[PDB]
Amino acid sequence: RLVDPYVTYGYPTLETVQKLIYKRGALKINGNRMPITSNCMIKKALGDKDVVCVDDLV
Amino acid sequence: AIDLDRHHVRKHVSKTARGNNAYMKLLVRLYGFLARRTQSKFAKTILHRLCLSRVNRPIVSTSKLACLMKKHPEETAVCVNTVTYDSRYPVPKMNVCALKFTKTAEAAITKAGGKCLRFDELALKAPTGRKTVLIRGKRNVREALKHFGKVCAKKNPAKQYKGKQTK
Amino acid sequence: AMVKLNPYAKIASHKLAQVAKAQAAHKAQYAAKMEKILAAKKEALNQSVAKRFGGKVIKVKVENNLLKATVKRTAKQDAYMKKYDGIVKANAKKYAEKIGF
RNA sequence: AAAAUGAAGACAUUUUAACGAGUAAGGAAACGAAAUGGCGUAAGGACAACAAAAGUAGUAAAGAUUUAAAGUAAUUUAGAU
RNA sequence: UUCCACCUGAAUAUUCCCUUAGGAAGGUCAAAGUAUUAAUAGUAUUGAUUGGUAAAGAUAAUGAUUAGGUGUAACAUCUUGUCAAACUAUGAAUAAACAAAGAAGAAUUCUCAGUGUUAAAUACACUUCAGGAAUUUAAAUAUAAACAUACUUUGAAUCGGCCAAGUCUGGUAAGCAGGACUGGCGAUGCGGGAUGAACCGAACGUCGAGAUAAAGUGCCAAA
RNA sequence: UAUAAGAAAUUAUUAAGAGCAAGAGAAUUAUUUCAUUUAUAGUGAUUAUUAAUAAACGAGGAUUAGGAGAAAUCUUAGUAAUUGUGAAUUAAAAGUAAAAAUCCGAUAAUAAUGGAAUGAUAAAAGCUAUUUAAGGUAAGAUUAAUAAAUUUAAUCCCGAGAAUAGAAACUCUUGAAGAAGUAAAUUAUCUACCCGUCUUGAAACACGGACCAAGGAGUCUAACAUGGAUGCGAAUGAGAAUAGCAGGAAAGCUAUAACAUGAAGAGAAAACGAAAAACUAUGAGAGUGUAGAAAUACAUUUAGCAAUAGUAUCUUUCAA
Repeated sequence: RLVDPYVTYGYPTLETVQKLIYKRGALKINGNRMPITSNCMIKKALGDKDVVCVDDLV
Repeated sequence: AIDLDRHHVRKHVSKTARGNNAYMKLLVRLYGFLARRTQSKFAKTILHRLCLSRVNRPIVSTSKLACLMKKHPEETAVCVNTVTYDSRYPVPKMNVCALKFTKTAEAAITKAGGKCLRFDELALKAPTGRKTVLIRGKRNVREALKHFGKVCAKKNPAKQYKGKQTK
Repeated sequence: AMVKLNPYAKIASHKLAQVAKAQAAHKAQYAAKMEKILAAKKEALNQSVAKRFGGKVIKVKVENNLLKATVKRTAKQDAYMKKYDGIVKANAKKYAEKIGF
């Protein structure tokens, strides 16, 4: 609310979360903003958090 | 534009030997190779200390080595700096690896049964570092550090660079 | 690139392929049902447009059962359809009462 | 910036990611993964055809005028007169 | 006050001056050089507070002020209308400073010493919750943060500023003088407001294709 | 030195011939995107089937003389109480409650077809076919019980993984009679205020500047400090004067050496002159074990440098 004049927001649906991650998804790996290309890179970063592919991410 | 906190500037860490010394340039190449391949934190430490400036590589006398190796009999002292000789006190038997050894320090170390080693033999014998003691000399003993600050201060006054009419 | 990231997409694609074909066939059959239902409606209207035809011959009142059944149902289904109509009217009265305050 | 490679290749290496406005002002030289990178003027010490004639030059120097090429640019290179 | 590209990038507070067109301490800034680092916060939430501003009040204290009853002009007393930068009971919003587990991430049990307090202590205080040994243990709001964080040294320039406003004071007022908070211009180009230092959108390596912002769609002028 | 690779040249035929560059396509595609078309699990409204009550509303009633409409057959016009419409409601018929169209909502997506900017050309975790079978959560289909159901059971279907095998290397136009690109001059559209300086602010009605060439302004000596490179290191310098050497030399080399700075600090000075062979906290590093399993992540043993802070002890001082 304090930053209202500078942002817009709302409640995303499942499709919005799917399309946002699938098209604009990227992970911070070793200080680098590497886009999502495979499930192997997702497992290397967030595997310890029981997230191995792009669907647990969603 | 993007609202960044600060822009990218060079990190103030040295990554190579300073100066044009051909032998120090190769030692950084040697330990830069070992640190990357063996992935030992010992080689990363030696490589980091090889790139320090001369004022950040303070000397270590033989008396400091004598005290620090009393309970490390079959060990090797590893100081990335010149090793000077404390003529006031005797030199026991011990193995020292250093960039440089004072002529009188090397004679005293060898006469006691010890060995003065360089950083190429240490990497050959103990590349990852197994029976080594890492030592660095004191940095706050520099007489330049006494004049840093304000001498009018109430807590930690400076030392008033001498000059005209100094009483 | 979808399959490399979401290997489950092959299963989901086949399911969507099934549903699209099944819905099209379901739509095709229902379209046929309305064609004869509308045709049955048409013939009743043409039959009852004879009301235009004419000793005080007054007030053509038209037959009440001119529409004919096109799909046959069992006794339970015929009884359930009347019950379903009563349910629908109750909800319409229920929604209208709430909105009308 | 981080990884990888590294006695000489070469374009001051390879990959990936982020970033690039600016008065006053600061960033000397050297530093193989280089603690910014370079252009120009003049003089001094060297180097310049590796097999015993070793940079260019009366088969036309420097300079001048233009024409083209290389460089983000400072500038350089070559042709013709 | 004499060459190029690249990177970072200010200032008008505070103290002293025979000081007011100037200096020094200091803030902002750059470059060098470090440290595995009790050394993150221009934020919100929860908890315990602090304040006296806006508001409010006016037979609630101080002061100002119109009128009407009742009792003995006046004085009491009950009402009534209107007030305060140098009045106040009460008192926000925005704020300020704490805590939300660093003698180094907890806790418990056993053992336990030196001084002193104490009537004496086995209580208590400080001593790495002196010290020592076992067992358990990574938990204790949200969010962000390793090219994080903490800096050290050396030094430049600057301390004529100006503008805006759901702000204030002096003034009849001013494109006037002076302030509180923030954003700007100075130092800044670009799209729009015909024109414009400051307005609105948005900040800039060289380009291509697209969706856009402010704002526009009769012609000049794209729609 | 063994092996395909098999270059050049040569022979018979013709669907009979370069390189490079620009442009237009073909087949299959990567990132971004334009246009058109296509379904969006609304129980929303309408889309002739009959009849009744209506809350409201105005008008109308009971002979062809003159016409309108229609090939209708049936209506319309005008010169004392039957009837016309109708929001809403209701019965029966039809209807398993998904057709098409419009409006109101809801969303914006799968896909198909044409392009555009920057590319690529190769086989696929391509795709296609054949096998067994995880799966299909309203909705893959049909059935049956019922039912305001993303409730149940049955058999038909399709089918992910995996295993077995396959299918892509192309046309045209232009160019030494000058391609693509580049430069110069002109035209056209858009675009462009005078540089330097002081200044809050100059294109300024602020100052300097008519034009060109050459000259032209942070330098040298000395003291201190910080810092980057270098030598030696309790020492360093001794190119202090100076004295020697070879060579002839403003160069070079050599001289147990005065002194400078430092190794000890405090005090005005007289007078003095540093250990409990230290302690505490955090901290650099080195080993093992296990597991994930690719790197790596936890447990455990040891070590305690630098730095910071704090302690005892010691020197001098009125005072640390």
